[PDB]
Amino acid sequence: MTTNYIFVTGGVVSSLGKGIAAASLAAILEARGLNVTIMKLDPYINVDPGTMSPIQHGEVFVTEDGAETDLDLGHYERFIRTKMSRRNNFTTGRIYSDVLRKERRGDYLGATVQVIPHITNAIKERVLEGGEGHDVVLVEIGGTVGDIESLPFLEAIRQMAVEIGREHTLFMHLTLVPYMAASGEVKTKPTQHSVKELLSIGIQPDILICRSDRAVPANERAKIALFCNVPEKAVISLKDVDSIYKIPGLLKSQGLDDYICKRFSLNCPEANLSEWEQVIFEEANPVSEVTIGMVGKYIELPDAYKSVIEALKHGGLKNRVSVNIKLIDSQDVETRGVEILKGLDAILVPGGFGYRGVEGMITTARFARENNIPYLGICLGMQVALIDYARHVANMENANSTEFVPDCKYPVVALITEWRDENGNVEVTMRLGAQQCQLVDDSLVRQLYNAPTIVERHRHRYEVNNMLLKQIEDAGLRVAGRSGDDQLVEIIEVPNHPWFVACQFHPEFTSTPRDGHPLFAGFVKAASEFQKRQAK
Amino acid sequence: MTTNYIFVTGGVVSSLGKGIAAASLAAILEARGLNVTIMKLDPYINVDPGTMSPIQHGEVFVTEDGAETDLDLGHYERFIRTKMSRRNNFTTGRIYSDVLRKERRGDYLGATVQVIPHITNAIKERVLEGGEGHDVVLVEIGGTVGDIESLPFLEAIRQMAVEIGREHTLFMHLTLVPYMAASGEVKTKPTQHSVKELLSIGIQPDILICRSDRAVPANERAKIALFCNVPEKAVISLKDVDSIYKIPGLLKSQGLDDYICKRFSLNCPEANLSEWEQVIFEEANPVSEVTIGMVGKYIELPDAYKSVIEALKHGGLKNRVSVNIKLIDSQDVETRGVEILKGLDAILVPGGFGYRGVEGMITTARFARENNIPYLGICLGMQVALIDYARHVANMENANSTEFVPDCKYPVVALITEWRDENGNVEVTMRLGAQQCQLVDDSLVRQLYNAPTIVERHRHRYEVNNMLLKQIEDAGLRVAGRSGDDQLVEIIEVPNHPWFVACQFHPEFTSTPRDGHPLFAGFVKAASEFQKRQAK
Amino acid sequence: MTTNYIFVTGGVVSSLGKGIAAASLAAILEARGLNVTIMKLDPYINVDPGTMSPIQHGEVFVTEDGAETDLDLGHYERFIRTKMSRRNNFTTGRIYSDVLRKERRGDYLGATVQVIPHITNAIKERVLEGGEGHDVVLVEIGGTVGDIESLPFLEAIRQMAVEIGREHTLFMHLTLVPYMAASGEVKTKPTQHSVKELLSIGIQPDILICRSDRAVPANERAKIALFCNVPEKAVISLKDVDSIYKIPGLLKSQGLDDYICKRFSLNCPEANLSEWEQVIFEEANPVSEVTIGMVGKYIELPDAYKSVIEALKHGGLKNRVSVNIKLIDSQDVETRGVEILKGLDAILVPGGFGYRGVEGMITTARFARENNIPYLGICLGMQVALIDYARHVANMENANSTEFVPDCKYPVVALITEWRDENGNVETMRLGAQQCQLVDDSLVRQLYNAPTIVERHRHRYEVNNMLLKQIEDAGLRVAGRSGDDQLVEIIEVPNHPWFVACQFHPEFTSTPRDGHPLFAGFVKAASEFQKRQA
Ligand SMILES: Nc1ccn([C@@H]2O[C@H](COP(=O)(O)OP(=O)(O)OP(=O)(O)O)[C@@H](O)[C@H]2O)c(=O)n1
Ligand SMILES: Nc1ccn([C@@H]2O[C@H](COP(=O)(O)OP(=O)(O)OP(=O)(O)O)[C@@H](O)[C@H]2O)c(=O)n1
Ligand SMILES: Nc1ccn([C@@H]2O[C@H](COP(=O)(O)OP(=O)(O)OP(=O)(O)O)[C@@H](O)[C@H]2O)c(=O)n1
Ligand SMILES: Nc1ncnc2c1ncn2[C@@H]1O[C@H](COP(=O)(O)OP(=O)(O)O)[C@@H](O)[C@H]1O
Ligand SMILES: Nc1ncnc2c1ncn2[C@@H]1O[C@H](COP(=O)(O)OP(=O)(O)O)[C@@H](O)[C@H]1O
Ligand SMILES: Nc1ncnc2c1ncn2[C@@H]1O[C@H](COP(=O)(O)OP(=O)(O)O)[C@@H](O)[C@H]1O
Ligand SMILES: [Mg+2]
Ligand SMILES: [Mg+2]
Ligand SMILES: [Mg+2]
Repeated sequence: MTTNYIFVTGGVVSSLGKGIAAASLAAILEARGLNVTIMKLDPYINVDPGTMSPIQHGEVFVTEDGAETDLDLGHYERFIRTKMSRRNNFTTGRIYSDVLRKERRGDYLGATVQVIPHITNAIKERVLEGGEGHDVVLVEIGGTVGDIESLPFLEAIRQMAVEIGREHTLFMHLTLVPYMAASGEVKTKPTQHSVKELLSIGIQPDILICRSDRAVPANERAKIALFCNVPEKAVISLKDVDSIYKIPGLLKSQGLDDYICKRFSLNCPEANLSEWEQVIFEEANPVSEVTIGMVGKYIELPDAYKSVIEALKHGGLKNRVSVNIKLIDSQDVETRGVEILKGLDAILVPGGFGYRGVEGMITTARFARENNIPYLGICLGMQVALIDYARHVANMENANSTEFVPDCKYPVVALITEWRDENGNVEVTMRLGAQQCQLVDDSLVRQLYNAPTIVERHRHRYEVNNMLLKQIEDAGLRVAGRSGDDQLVEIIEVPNHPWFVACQFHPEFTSTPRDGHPLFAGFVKAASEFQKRQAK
Repeated sequence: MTTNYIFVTGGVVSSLGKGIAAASLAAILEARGLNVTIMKLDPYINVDPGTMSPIQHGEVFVTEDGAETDLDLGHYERFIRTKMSRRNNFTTGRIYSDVLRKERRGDYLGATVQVIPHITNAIKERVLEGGEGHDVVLVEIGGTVGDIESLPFLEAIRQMAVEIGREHTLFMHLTLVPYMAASGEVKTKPTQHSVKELLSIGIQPDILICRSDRAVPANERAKIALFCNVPEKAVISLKDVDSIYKIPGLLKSQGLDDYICKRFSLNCPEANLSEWEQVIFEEANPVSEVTIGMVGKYIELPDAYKSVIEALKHGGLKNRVSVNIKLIDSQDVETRGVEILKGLDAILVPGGFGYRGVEGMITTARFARENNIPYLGICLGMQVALIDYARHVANMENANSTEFVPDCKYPVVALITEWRDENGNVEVTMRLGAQQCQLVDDSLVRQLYNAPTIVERHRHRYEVNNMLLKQIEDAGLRVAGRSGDDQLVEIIEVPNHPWFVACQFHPEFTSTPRDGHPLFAGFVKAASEFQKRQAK
Repeated sequence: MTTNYIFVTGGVVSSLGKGIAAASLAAILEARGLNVTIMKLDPYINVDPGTMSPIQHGEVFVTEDGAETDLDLGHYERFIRTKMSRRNNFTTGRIYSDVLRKERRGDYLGATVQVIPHITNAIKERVLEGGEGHDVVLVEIGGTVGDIESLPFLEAIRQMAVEIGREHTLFMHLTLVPYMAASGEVKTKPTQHSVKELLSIGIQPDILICRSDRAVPANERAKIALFCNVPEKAVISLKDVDSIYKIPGLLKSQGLDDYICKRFSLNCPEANLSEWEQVIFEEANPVSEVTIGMVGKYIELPDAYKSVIEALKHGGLKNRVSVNIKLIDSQDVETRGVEILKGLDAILVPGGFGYRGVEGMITTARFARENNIPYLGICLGMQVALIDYARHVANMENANSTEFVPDCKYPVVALITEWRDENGNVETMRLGAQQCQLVDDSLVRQLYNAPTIVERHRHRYEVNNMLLKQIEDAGLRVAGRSGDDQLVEIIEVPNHPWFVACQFHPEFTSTPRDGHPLFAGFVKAASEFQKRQA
């Protein structure tokens, strides 16, 4: 079978939704029984996102294979069943760095290494690699057409198009079609100027995804179609919707899939799209609603928690519950006190790094624990709990994590190597990607997950100090999950609490609108119950 | 004192002479008593030229400080007395690689590292660094305006201009002004289109260096001046000349220096320009002429030997001899035989790497030696000699260099570590940049250089096997120079030969038109003598 | 039969030779029995080219239908047998003028007239109007790609190509590939940037015509081919040649025609460049050489006299003679004297307008007639002759043309209305092709070998029929007449070696391939004289 590529670009502005539009398209092609995939090309120099601050570009998606990537990969996984790999994401940095080493060790044989073709070639290699055995590959070019940081990417793809030929390649360009309140009309001009931009680099768009407040009247669509030398049909309107789960539907509604299948000469049986409809439906027909407090540190940038939010959302879906997420900065907790934790049906403590707020978190766990509030802790969210418990239950006085106080008497949380006693006795690092995990019989999670073992994704160094374990266990805490090896503790639960769970891995990276996720589903049902009973 | 920058760019085509034009300008500013320097920015990805094949971009200039750089740095040194340092040359590669490590180790604090400003900033840093304590810095931007590989450089400099302000910055742009044989006229159009290119990136040229076959009539100059929004005076004609030594003169002739001093508000006393005139004069008034054979391997690309050629040229100057360089590929030597070495007044064997031709070279040395032909060998040129001698004089049968035959009985040439015997006995790497060297009493060179010690530049690994030395010495060869430490052999001479010298370092990197060079001068006088006596 | 279009564009610099390139390309397609045509679009405001001076843009070509056009049309006509009409040449000025006009008479219905589409449409209209009934049309866009001057033209064609489809549209782009002495290499960069310029405007060239002083190495070519996404076969090398007449050959030699034929799905029998071959052959093998003197005004712009020059060049092909053309300023005749006419095997006085050096010309005319030197005078050149004769022979003191001296007394030359005698007794501008009646015993009748002929005019001032009989009497021959008012078209001097002068511009009908009676004969004479004189 011949592979096909859909190059996705955006113009006018960034924050256009190129990531989502591609996933949506993928979803709709998935639905037509096609072997599909997506890949994101990042113009930034960071070798990988492993370095970026969540507040810069958002959260660090972690793939099964332990790669740290752009959040768009999440979008990818929540729209198509294909699993993302290191292969699905790459930055200029990565590109350059490879080329540099190659060169540095002489793979170019004293040749002058240039942007064209050396660099372009490298880009192309990676794209094909990502394509590798798929009917359709969606290649998201990050950035805005017309800036310079993406020139190579573009040149690269332009080349590919020429080589592969247009029978297996398409140019899908997202553009902004602003609404002029005064004139009372939408403007194509921007689209015009942008398209000219593409042309000017040898690229002629095949399809135009017109973003805007509202729909893009046939009138203007025609206008566009005409000046872009694009078939009217190829001009799609992509207005702002109240739920991205609808996006797939609009595309289809406009026979994008078709257009796509025809251009590529593929056999695409008619689809149902029932799964998306169902999601939408569940979404719109809630029974109860609740408020969930998400207490963290990077809350200034919600995208810093993309996946988690979504996961909560899916939770609601699976339970016909409407979730209202109250974003809470730990600072303010230690600052203004628990008072703020008033009015919550459940609480979530996500991962992070710092100490910046840790305290607040802890306090919070404590609060949720003491006040029997359904609580869910992830990564940092788990430690904070261990801590709260050890401190105020095991009476480990000033329990902590070597990450924040390398010399605590009780380093309940610490790297393996650091592992010591309250005395000082010893024993005779970065966990990334998918990891098997054995669930404990008689544990909530064993129930929820409904299986002895599961697989979740990791992104952390600090572990639960096995040395101080038995002690805490003895205090009451319960180990619900472990990881083979040094049987490292992965999940813990508070025994006789309505719903109190905490884990190392990032369940969120595994949840989806379509199939939800056990923990969140449970977390969610729990929160409802709470609210219901808070007046039962 | 405030530093000033002259940004040099070229348009239309490459091979415009931007390197030379800058040196020429520098020379003329030097001459007006200004503290000046030049720097070259290379758009290529190679971290440094240390990797490039001479045939790709030409020879690898080596600075005092042992850096491997663009040949333009040579041009630089042959026009101004300032010495070049690693600081005077840099590539995108170097730029990127620095940024990558910085980032890789987190100097950006989880920030998204971008082209703008991260990369630009890095470029700027380096430029200032190069500027550091100089009245005037000429910054040569490599490549052609309008390609993408130099966008960052340009953006970078544009920024600098804005920051520094136009009281301390200028844009000098070289352009092509083609001659239309049919129309019988020169065309500015190209210049027009190029300038538009600059503008389009925020840059407005301050001066225009118009290249062409002939001079650029005032008519067109005016035309240009007018549409480029450039003072007529700022429009210079830079025709093709029979000797680059004249270039400086034209610039001056057009009061470029002045223009420059005024724009920068500098105190520039009137100059003489006598040194350049003198050079030109010597050049034009030769007494004898000779033919010098340059037998090597990379001869397909003359630029592969820039410096050497020049050095020979300077030799001629200092001796009022006209040198005719017969370029000779070793291959053809071993192939067609010595026959070809017929009709030479002297012979030069430059450096290189391979084995590709080595044999030929050797044969050649032999030839020159046997036939009493003034011979000069550099780097590879030296080994080849050692070899010839050891083989055909010391009777070391198949003497060689571990670089070409790691298991010879007699590895006369070898890395220190490799050093062994003809038996196999032992003893109980890259030399770069300026190195002191002690001359041997009673040696030609001691005479020529007129000093006990000198300083030459190195670029090699393989050394003369001290183990097999005494043997060869005994055979007749003479060590004329050594390098302290392992008193490594640097120069050798054949005792009772008209003029037979060979050395490790690259004298060429130290010669100039203005002050010539001893060895070459001698080499040269010798060749004359030969020719004169070949009919005396 | 679906009309096909070849858009001819040029980059890097102006003066690339698009006109010729296009003409040569047509020549070939014609040679494949193709119904071809060519048109030229000028980014200029001058409505009519008939206004601009020759020192400006060269000669004003005149078509059959009387249109005053850009010289390129001359090229066209000398490469293809198709005939040009006004519909084959247009300026921006014409377009706007039409639109404006068409606008003012409410044709637009209070609509806003815009560059796009209004202007662009206007253009497309003309383009099609001009490609009416041809399988192949060659549209040459004037100006350099990248200049604002021609965007509308460029946009118009882009549109067409689109509407029409690639199965009948091609983009042939002329480019400059300079040679760098130092480097010793030809440069493709400019081409690169040039193509970018095109792409920037929505056009992607189909063929590349590489202009250079030397041929373009495959190596470089291949490069280009790549970066421009054109088949190597589509990248033509078109070096500087010693004679444009080889162009066709070059082109075919490279298979361009085949490319076109295939691209257009046209049946094209193998080409026949026999005639082009002949021309080249003749050109290269002269058996004799002469030096012909062209005495006129605007000689500071050879292009001002294009068609004439060629015609000469062509008379030589026919006679296998090498023509040495000596450009001479009539003024210098007035000034320096008849000395300059010293050493010429024949004299040619071209037309023109303005009193400037008319007198120098008269002297020249005399000289030739008096010294028995073959003479050919066109338009002004004819008058000058009449004048000469009238005076120097008919003793018509200070004879002249009311174009320079209205109180003549002897206005042997003047508008028809103006006709009047010496005593004072009595009783617009001609353009295009017109029948001419040849006088029976006239030499000109002989050369032409026919009672009537057709030639093109571009003038106002006419032979004063009033003073005719007089001069006619002094012994002057009236070789050709118009029609009705039997106006004098040609006059021959009695028993001079070869003395001919005419009103119309024969040069507009000469051709390398078919030559021209007058010129041929003229040149023939030049020789005989040259010969005799020795
Ligand atoms: N490359 C182009 C394209 C169009 N136009 C001009 O664009 C004008 C129409 O644009 P405008 O009225 O501003 O609106 P639209 O192009 O329809 O776009 P919109 O309403 O979406 O802003 C026309 O007169 C046309 O001459 C132009 O000058 N250059
Ligand atoms: N940005 C520009 C600049 C100039 N022109 C047009 O350029 C023409 C003149 O150019 P040309 O005759 O080709 O030669 P020059 O510009 O003088 O340049 P050169 O002779 O060096 O090629 C003018 O009609 C002017 O309208 C244009 O269309 N767009
Ligand atoms: N649009 C482009 C095309 C190429 N390059 C760069 O172009 C350089 C090569 O150009 P150069 O050596 O100057 O000559 P060519 O383009 O090969 O052609 P010519 O020598 O005929 O001018 C490479 O570094 C490549 O990265 C660029 O920056 N932008
Ligand atoms: N059609 C839409 N309606 C509403 N919100 C949208 C739509 N498309 C995208 N979004 C939102 O806009 C932002 C851009 O999404 P993304 O696809 O990641 O943009 P980018 O183009 O930068 O990749 C996200 O916050 C996403 O939730
Ligand atoms: N004015 C000139 N006359 C003759 N040769 C020149 C002139 N300027 C430059 N050259 C030659 O042209 C080439 C370009 O020189 P250089 O300055 O290195 O070009 P670039 O613009 O690529 O840096 C060299 O071979 C040099 O010898
Ligand atoms: N291959 C060629 N060799 C020599 N002269 C040429 C060639 N092609 C064109 N020319 C000449 O160059 C000039 C350019 O004229 P023209 O063809 O009108 O160029 P343009 O129309 O592109 O301005 C003319 O004098 C023409 O005769
Ligand atoms: Mg995205
Ligand atoms: Mg340079
Ligand atoms: Mg033309």
